[PDB]
Formats: sequence, structure tokens, C-alpha cells
Amino acid sequence: QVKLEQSGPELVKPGASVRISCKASGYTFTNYYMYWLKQRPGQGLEWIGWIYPGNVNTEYNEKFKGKATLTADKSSSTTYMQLSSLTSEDSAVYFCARSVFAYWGQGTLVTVSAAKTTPPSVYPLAPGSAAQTNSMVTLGCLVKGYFPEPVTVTWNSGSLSSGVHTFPAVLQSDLYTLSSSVTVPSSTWPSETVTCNVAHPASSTKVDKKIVPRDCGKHHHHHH
Amino acid sequence: DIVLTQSPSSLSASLGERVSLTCRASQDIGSRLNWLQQKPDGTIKRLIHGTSNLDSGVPKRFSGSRSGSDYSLTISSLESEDFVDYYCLQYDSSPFTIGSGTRLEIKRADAAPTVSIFPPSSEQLTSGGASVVCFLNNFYPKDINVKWKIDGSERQNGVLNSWTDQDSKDSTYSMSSTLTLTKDEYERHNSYTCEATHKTSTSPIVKSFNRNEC
Ligand code: NA
Repeated sequence: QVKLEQSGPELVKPGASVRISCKASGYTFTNYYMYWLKQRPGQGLEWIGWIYPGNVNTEYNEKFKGKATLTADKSSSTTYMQLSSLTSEDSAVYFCARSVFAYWGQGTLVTVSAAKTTPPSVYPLAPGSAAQTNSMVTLGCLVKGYFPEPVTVTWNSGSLSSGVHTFPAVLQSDLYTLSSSVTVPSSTWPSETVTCNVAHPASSTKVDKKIVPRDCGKHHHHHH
Repeated sequence: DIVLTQSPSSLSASLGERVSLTCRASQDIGSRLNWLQQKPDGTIKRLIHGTSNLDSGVPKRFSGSRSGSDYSLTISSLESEDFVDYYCLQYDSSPFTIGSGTRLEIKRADAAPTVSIFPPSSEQLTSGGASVVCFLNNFYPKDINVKWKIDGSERQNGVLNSWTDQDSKDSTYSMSSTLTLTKDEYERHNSYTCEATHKTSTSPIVKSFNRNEC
């Protein structure tokens, strides 16, 4: 019956600030402590601090004091966390939890970046040489410099699914970059076409990139 | 400032096996230790509170116990939904602290990676950049080393690695390594190499290309 409902994901600029909310229901809000936690991607949970709604007293992990400010609204049964002077180390999922870590909100992802919405550049990844016959060849697509997440990558518009995987994106210098891999029999390429399809809904772009053999040729991209 | 040391950070295990995660507290914390579970979609749930009480909605395969300053979460018979992240935490003193967590993964036999190196495409060079990429695909166990060399000299700056999640169908891992240089730097050198080494390797796997060659 206890529920904690947080606000959605945010994109914020470095040096700016962001306010996250956690609406509580199903229990008397003033009788329990509220907690805020941080989780950098791929890393562990960190405790930010608590706020007791009955008097809005607060205690912080010393590491976050001044960086995070907790507040609570007794009538609305909502706790807020405000993050100030953001930097890239602040991109993370932030969680709300009721004492004693008994119930949890779903998490709110905060992404800090100076970037404007930016469609990906899509680049072919073809072998540098050493073609081997009667085997498998691995090709790929480099999806680079886009913002914000996400992108969808498909191969031969779904025809090539055997031996396909896309690596998770990495946010570097304010923009994301990811690559996707596909493995097909050598008898099927280059004799038959292999193409990656890349969708980026924030920028409304959709692009196809045929993979062709490497050589010293210039301008393959104007034709593929 | 209590330190909780959770171990191991990665636990390989199999369906139906019994396993025990451990959390050693740097100071006496009595019974005030909780265990949390975190699913891949990011959601978190408390499994146990006060060292041994199961939380409502927790299957009884989960149990928790204590032995001196060593606390343990035990799963009697692993189900597939259990290969996820787990964290211990203490509320005996503030600030509250959390262990670094444990990820359960599926054990399988050793598998050598397939390594591919990809020279930058012509398009990228016209825009001023040069990303060389290397794929290390379908290997097991997850740990692996990758090294970039430019004309025989190892390069560590400008390198960015990314790992896939354990594959749902064959339990292998894959990793991509991308080296990004200015277009001008890439043209000052000829040879480029991705060198991988894994526990399955008798010798390192060397993949390379020469820029002035086709
Ligand atoms: Na080299």
C-alpha cells in the first residue's frame, strides 16, 4: 500500500540546478523518515541524507551537504531533492526511499551535459583486410556524437539478427557514442548487402549505412 | 564512518545452487543490517531487515544471518530471476553506509574472444576526427585486457571501453574499445593495433592494420 512515485528523467546543463520529486502515498507521511540516494551508472548506491516530514529536520551525508538540499511538503505528501551547481559527476539515477529503506521510489535519471539535441554521425565499420572465406566476418556501425539518448540500431532492417549486439552508449565530452556489431557468413558479404539502420527520435532522424569493403577509395559514403 | 565490505563484487553461480553473499562490518552494528536487491531495470527492493527478517513478498529461498561482524545473505536455490545486484547496508549509525554491492552472474565454460579491428571510415576523416574501433566478442569470463598501440607504442589516453550485459542466450560477454584521435594525429602514424589478452589466450591476440595500406 505504500507507494513512492518520482518525477521523470531530466537533461540539465552544467552549472544549473535541478529539482526531483517523490510523491508518497499509503501511509501517514509525517510519521516516517524519507531518504534520498544516488547511483552513478554502473556503480553502487550512495546515501545522500534524510528528512523527517513532521518538522522537516534533515541530516546529510557530509559528502552531499550543500550539493543536495532535501525539503518536504506536509500537505502534498511529497519530498523534493534539489541538486545545485551541476557537473558531469552528478549524472546519475537518484532514488527516494521511506525508512528504513523499507519502500523505494523507481529512480529518476539525471543527465548533465552542455549539449543541444544532436543527431548521430553514423560510420561504417568494415574489416581493415584479411578476408577469410567459408567463415564468419564481423562488421559494425559506429553511432557517434548524438544527444540525448536513445538511439535504436537494427541490421538489414531486422533481417540480420543472428550474431548481432549493440554496446551500451558512453557519454563523452557531452555527447554519447555507441557501436553495434553483426556477424554473418563470409559467403554472404560483400556479395550481399549489409546495412545498419539508426533511429534518433529526439532529432527525428533516421539513417541507413551500407557496409562496403575497405580499400583506398574516397567518397564511398556519398554512394553508401 | 562504518565500513561495510561486501564480497565478492562478482559471483559466478548456477541455477539451483546455494550461494551466500557476505558483508563484514568494520564495527559492531548489532542487528541493524538490511539487504537490498536491484533488478536490471534499476528497481530496488528490500529483501531482509534487521539481519534476518524476510520482507513481505520475499521468497523463502532468501534468508539472512549473522556471525560476529560477518553478515550473510543466503539464497537456498538460485532461480533465474536472482542473477542481479545485491547490496548490504547499515543503519546502526549515521551517516548510513552501503556495501559496494555484488552482481550474480551465470557461470559457463571458458570461451575465447573473437577480435576485430576497424580503421576509421573516410567520412569521419573529412569531418576532422578519427575513431579506431576494436570488438572483443563472445568471451567468458568477463575479465579481459585490451591494449592500443600506435606504430608499436602503447597508447592509453583517448581510449573508451564498453561491455555488453551477460548474453541472455549463451552467457558470454562482449566488449568494444574505441580509440579517438584528431584526424591530423591519425595521419602522422602508420600502424594501429588492438591487442587482447584473456585467460583463454596462450599468447595475446594481435589485430592490426597499416593506414597506408590496402
Ligand atoms: Na602498432
